[PDB]
Amino acid sequence: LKEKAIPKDQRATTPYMTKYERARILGTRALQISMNAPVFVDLEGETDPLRIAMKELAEKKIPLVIRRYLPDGSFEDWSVEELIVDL
Amino acid sequence: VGQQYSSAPLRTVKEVQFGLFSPEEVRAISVAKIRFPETMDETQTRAKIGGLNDPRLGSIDRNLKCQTCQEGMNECPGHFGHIDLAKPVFHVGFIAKIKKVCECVCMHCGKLLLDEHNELMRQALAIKDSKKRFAAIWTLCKTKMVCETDVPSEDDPTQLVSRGGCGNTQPTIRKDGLKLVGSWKKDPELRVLSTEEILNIFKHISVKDFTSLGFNEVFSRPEWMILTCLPVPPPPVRPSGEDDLTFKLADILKANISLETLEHNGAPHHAIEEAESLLQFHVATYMDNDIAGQPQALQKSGRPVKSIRARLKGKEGRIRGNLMGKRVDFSARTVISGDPNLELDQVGVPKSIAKTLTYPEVVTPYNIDRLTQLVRNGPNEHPGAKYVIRDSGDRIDLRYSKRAGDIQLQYGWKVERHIMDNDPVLFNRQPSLHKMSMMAHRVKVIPYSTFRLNLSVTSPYNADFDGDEMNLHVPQSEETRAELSQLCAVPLQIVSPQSNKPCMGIVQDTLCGIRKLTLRDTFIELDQVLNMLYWVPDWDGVIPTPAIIKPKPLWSGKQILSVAIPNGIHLQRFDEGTTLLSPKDNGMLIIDGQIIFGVVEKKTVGSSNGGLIHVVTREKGPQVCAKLFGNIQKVVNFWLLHNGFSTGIGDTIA
Amino acid sequence: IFVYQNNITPSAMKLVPSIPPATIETFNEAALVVNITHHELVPKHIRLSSDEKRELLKRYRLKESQLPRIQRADPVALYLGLKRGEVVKIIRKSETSGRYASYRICM
Amino acid sequence: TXPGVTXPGV
Amino acid sequence: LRFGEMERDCMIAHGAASFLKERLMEASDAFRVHICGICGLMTVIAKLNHNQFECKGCDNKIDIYQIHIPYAAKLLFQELMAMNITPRLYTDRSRDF
Amino acid sequence: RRRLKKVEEEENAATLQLGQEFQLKQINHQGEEEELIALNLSEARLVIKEALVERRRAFKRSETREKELESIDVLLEQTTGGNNKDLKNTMQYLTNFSRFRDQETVGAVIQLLKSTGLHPFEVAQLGSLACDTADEAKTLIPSLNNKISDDELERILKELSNLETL
Amino acid sequence: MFFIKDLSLNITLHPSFFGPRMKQYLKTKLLEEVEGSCTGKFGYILCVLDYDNIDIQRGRILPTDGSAEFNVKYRAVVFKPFKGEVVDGTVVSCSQHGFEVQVGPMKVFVTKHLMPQDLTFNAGSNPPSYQSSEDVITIKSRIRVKIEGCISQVSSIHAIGSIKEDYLGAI
Amino acid sequence: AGRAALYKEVYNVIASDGSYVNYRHMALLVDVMTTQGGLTSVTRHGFNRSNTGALMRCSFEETVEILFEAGASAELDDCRGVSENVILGQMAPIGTGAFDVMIDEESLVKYM
Amino acid sequence: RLVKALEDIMVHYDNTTRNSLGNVIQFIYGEDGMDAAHIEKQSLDTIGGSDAAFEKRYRVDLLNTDHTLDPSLLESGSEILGDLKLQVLLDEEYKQLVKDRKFLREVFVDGEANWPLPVNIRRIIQNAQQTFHIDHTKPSDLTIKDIVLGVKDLQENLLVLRGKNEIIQNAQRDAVTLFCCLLRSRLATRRVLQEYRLTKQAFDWVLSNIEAQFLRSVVHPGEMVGVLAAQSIGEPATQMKVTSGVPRLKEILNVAKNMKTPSLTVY
DNA sequence: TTTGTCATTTTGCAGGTACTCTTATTCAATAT
RNA sequence: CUAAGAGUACC
DNA sequence: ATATTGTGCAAAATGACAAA
Ligand SMILES: [Mg+2]
Ligand SMILES: [Zn+2]
Ligand SMILES: [Zn+2]
Ligand SMILES: [Zn+2]
Repeated sequence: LKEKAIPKDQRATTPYMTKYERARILGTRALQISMNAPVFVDLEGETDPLRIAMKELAEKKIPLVIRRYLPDGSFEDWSVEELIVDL
Repeated sequence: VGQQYSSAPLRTVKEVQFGLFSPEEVRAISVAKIRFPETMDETQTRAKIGGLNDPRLGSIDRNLKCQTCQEGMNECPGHFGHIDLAKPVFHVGFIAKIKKVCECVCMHCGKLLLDEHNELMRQALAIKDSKKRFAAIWTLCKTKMVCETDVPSEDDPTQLVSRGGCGNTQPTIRKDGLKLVGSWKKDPELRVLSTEEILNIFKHISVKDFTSLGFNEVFSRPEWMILTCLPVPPPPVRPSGEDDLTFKLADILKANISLETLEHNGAPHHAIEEAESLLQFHVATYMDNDIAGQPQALQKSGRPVKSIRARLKGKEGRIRGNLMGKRVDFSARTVISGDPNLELDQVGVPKSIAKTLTYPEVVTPYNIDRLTQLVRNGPNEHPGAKYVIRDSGDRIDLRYSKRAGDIQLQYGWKVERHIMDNDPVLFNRQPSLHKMSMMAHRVKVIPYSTFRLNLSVTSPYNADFDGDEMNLHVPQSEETRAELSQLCAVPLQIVSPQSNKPCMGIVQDTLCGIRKLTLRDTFIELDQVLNMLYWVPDWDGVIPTPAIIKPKPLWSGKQILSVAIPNGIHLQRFDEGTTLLSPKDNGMLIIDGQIIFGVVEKKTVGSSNGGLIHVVTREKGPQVCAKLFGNIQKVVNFWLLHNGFSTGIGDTIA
Repeated sequence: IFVYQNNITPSAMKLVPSIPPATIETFNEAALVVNITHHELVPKHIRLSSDEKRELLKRYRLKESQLPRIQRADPVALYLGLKRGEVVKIIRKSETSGRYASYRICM
Repeated sequence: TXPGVTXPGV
Repeated sequence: LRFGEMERDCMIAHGAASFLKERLMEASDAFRVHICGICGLMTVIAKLNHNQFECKGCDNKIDIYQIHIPYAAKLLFQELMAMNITPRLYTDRSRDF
Repeated sequence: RRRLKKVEEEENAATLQLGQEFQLKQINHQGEEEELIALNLSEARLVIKEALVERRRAFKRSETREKELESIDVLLEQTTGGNNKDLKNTMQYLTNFSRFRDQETVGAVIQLLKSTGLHPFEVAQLGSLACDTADEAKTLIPSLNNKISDDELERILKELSNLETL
Repeated sequence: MFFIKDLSLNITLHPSFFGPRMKQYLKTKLLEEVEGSCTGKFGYILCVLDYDNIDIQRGRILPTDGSAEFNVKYRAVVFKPFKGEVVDGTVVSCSQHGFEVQVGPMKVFVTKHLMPQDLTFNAGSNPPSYQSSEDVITIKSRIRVKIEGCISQVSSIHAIGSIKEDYLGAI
Repeated sequence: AGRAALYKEVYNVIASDGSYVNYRHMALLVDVMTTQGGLTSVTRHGFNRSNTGALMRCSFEETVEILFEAGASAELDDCRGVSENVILGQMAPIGTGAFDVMIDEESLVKYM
Repeated sequence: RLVKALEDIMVHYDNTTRNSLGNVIQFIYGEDGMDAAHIEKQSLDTIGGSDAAFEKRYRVDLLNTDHTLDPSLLESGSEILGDLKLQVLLDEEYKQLVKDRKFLREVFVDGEANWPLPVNIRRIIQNAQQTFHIDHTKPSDLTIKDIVLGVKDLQENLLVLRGKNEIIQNAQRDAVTLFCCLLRSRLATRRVLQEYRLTKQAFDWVLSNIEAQFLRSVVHPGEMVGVLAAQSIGEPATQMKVTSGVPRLKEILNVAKNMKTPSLTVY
């Protein structure tokens, strides 16, 4: 599993978050918020888990990492903080 | 209640390994030996011990538990039995394969005919994949009809190197019905290759020899292609009026008992051979009733027996009818009707359909109040809740529970409530050729029996309102809801990857009305202008200066339409013969959201590349493009309502 | 390379594989009247070296079978003298991007 | 063909 | 309503894998079945209340896993088993990608 | 392999077939291979004591037989909780049959057996079995039969008994 | 015998538990679950080494569930009895069939068929013991036993020991 | 050149009636058809004769024969295909499933 | 049939297009790595026109007068004339444009100028012109060195493949060559200073938005392009001397040795 | 002798959803 | 129930 | 008196002839 993990200094994948990655992060975070996860962003009164997760992603307070699997089984760990939500 | 808690670790299937049952594995896994063809005992009220419906294989009644696992019918996967075959029979699907394998292997010594000494055999054995190896080995060893106990020396064809050959004559093997006939070359002599001798010769194939034939040493050995023990599937596979498979297994048991009695009592070889062929036929038709050439096994009612192969194959089989495509819950289907007043991403859902389709909302401190209110409302009005799922899995039906009083919601429970406004729902029209034919809409609960959708979105669905039915699916988890809203949303599907151009556009009344409104003749007075401006929801609130101030304040249609067009949009299309002046008012020039010139028609607001829809969705985003759709439709439909359009017989008269 | 007029007797075809590493390639004149690599449907085929093939497999993380296949009877493969396991780079004038590079492994 | 209009063949 | 093959294909094109899984499992047929890590067959007697898992033949009791598969998948596997074909389901990789 | 059902030789310490997962070399959590070090009663006791005191210090920041029994009971109740009846029993067993006292004794023992360079199972068994006669130990451990000389095992047991304290 | 070995445990955490103390929760749940447990693959697991930084790794969220699956890799001390292994212990009880000896955390039952005939059960002496012509085996007495048979029982590993062989008994 | 001619034929079929499809779709089709060194039919005697997994091969055509052949050859299905995970009812390695989401303890502590 | 054949094709995180077996179908999706929805038809201005029109549109000479520029077009219009370093920059820019012209004529034999490319440069130019209120009379603030270096840096900043080895870098250059030809055709010194009359901030904003839009047009790994392609081919067929329509599509998918109308074209 | 090489024979079925209705269960001689 | 059949709706 | 059994085609394959 050491060989599987590509070191962080030579990740060759896009630093931008994909639409599928954004969708899965939002769904995962909304499900966690619905099941009483701690909220890391201050609430402006909103109650919808999906928009809570959207606000969390806007200011990068989602504590998740994407394990992107290369076809050979190697993976790269991209933290949600360092990913760029352009779309 | 679903399935109760199991301490076993929960994994996902990473690999699926195929193979054949060894007879000893069949005997080791089977929890009962089936000997009596009868399904019910003489009392006609219980399942007979040792019959085809043994309680050890699974309970045929909901009342009683399975005798093996002591679990209900909901939990019991069904445990296999075994029928001990008096004489081996061919597996019908493998007969051809068997015919190949026995044609690659000496029928006496059980060794592969052409070893590595033959020239083309290094090439054949060097093939990587199993199927191609077997094909090459077979197409080379089928033409060799002698075991060749002595082969030419590899170094030189002068001395002879002896391998482990016996030198017997390999017959020519053909298939008649469900058996194999071998004609030995005349030293022809024809006799039926008995299954017992074929099994014996398959058991003598060396590990190296049958691993070079594509067979695995652990998962699929060639001698497992001959059936010596039949695994009896549990009653779940053949639920009860007995199933076709139950009657076929009864026939197999009857033939097995007949052959056993004939062998025990002693009989002419003709009766023994006939009983053996009958047992083989029953096994084969149990596994495959569509054997070419042979007559079908007819059921009690004179119809062909439903074999296992029939249950698997076809459109309505297991794979294509219950696994690739299956009937799903939380789905609705009804007639669609048009609604110009609904947003592009909005769909009108009948109030009864909303009252039936339910979404589970996790009870959270953030939404405890509204969930409590919905539980108070109940399932008889919208909005409301239909079920309350407890953390233990127990389910409280809002019907029949109002007697007990108010239910105190606890965090972590689920309130399965009627779908409300702004809920993402998948919306489909079948056949649904492309991905745009299945898109995520927002619910708008309406009081009539038809689905209501925007007119533009009917174009990607290929939907009319001449009785067309459409399907609605409700996601039941936050993850599916979120990925539906962020991936399958109608605004995100505006630009089609199919032709890198928008798939939705202005259609039908709105297109004609926008052409009529943007003509230079169209001048709108103050009152109609105010009404049209108010109909644009995102209108900034400032009344544009009229195009004509004296002697009467008049606004042109382009000026009012440009209010819907978002600020900062530049479009410049030159039609045939158009100039910077537009004598014909063709082409299009929009500068900063204001229509400088051009009649707005299909080439501008339709589903075209470089049109207003494409430019707006590429410049301001999909949400702004959908809002543009709504605003343009609203303003143009109001103007066309108060201007009028028709067609008559006089329109066809020159 | 043996260039023949009409055909090679099958009795002579069997002895075509000589002692390795020598390889005998037989070509018909009729098939070589018109060069196939000058057709515009035919892109540019460049044989890769073993070092280049190793680098290509390392960088793309590929196994031998995962590369696109080219038969060892294809007219271009015979033209360039491909042997099994050798990878050819294909330079193609694509219309989405100006230049596209493919890699095909001989079978 | 097809089916319809197996294969050919099979 | 029939969530047909080409509806599944449209969902695959949308990239909504979780929605497709929810349609095929939670909405239509979800079945928890016990297998063992020695033989992938589902011949695992699981007395859940007694917390006793036993695969006869393999003679193992501490190498049992549970998998969520559609009941149609279980029926297909059991019909394949009745047809002398073993669909061994394993929860780990024996070959690298 | 993934053989359906398993056929293997029965485990036996005498024949040095300790098991497929008790081999000489094991892959550590760092991914490399290290020799499977086997701990005798004294060295294992010291290792357990070190782990327990480290856990006690982490929780805080976040010798005679009877006094040792009292100390281990108090420490077990402190750093650990319930379901330690087995742990209490084995700690009491180690306290009773403790062949060496402190870090110095067990360190000298482990370095001397490192100079001996025999099987980790065998050396830890020798450190656990306070045998007296060398041929007696050979009979006790069939894994030592026809492997080590009589006099060398006798003398190393002599230095082990010299390092034997209390 | 006592060894130290590399083990891994899969722990499932509810979404509600991902507070700033997730590492402490995982460490707490690894304890009380594997500390002092008994499995057939590794025998008795008694304690865990290197508690300061237990390798917890990242932790994968189960799809459509939300819970996290952590593959915690740790070093654990194990006591796996082996066939034909000589080990010391202390006697704890006696009976007609034999006597039980406390070896580590487990009880080993040496049967009266495995004792010499002169060594006979004696109930007149209190507590009942086993007395021979040369030595007596009493409660809380040291004795070495050679385990020759271990029957794999997950709830509590049971082993068959003997003192029949030469130099097997009281030291 | 066969792939180029195939793309031209498919493009002519699509664009004969004035319709337009982006180059990448037809290019993907023709590349799939010519990835094996020869013209692979979209029929059962071409794309379903590829060792791409028994379960996803059986969902198209000749289901039971494919199962029988896979059992005889003891094929290993690595469950990388979409149809395998559809049949087994698990998240396919597609779209949202083409990666794994994991929780970072250090980032979670770092936020507070 | 088409959907089943292509159901396992996916774009992976190394931008390669692979099936379930891991076999590479395309080393980059669509041979350009761009999402189809982010593609618009744009005109390649270098391939079209005549040599004289091409020179007048692109060639700028700081020494002679046949193709000189108006000094009033930019601020330091009187100091650039006679310069040698800036002349070297112009020389390499025009040489690159001529190379691009030859390349584009090679790629498209018919000289078709309107092709689908990801980022609409024209719309960005128009938006910058409207946002910064180009008065089209004041001399431009841009320096020619700024134009050339900014175009080169923007080309270096258009990343489709993020690898750090020769193979991945070469693949990136091959993947972006056509878009770079379009970019050099649009953002040329003469065109920027004369036809569009950018300013310094307007030019920098144009560069930034081109980079952002190109990075946004890149295909997202995890995209199920096989099913998308199968549906995008099958659905137009539902709207459908030489066989065409459904029979020809089936003769193409069903690779048949004998077809209804075998025709051969000789030039 | 083979060793491929050229004339008979051997297979395997029809898109997607959805609605309603109607009919039907081997017929009859024979032993218990 | 089940199987079969027929007739429809929109593609 | 009731249950029991009497319409649109190319792959493969395969024997009955020639090349060595
Ligand atoms: Mg219609
Ligand atoms: Zn059961
Ligand atoms: Zn033989
Ligand atoms: Zn098993």
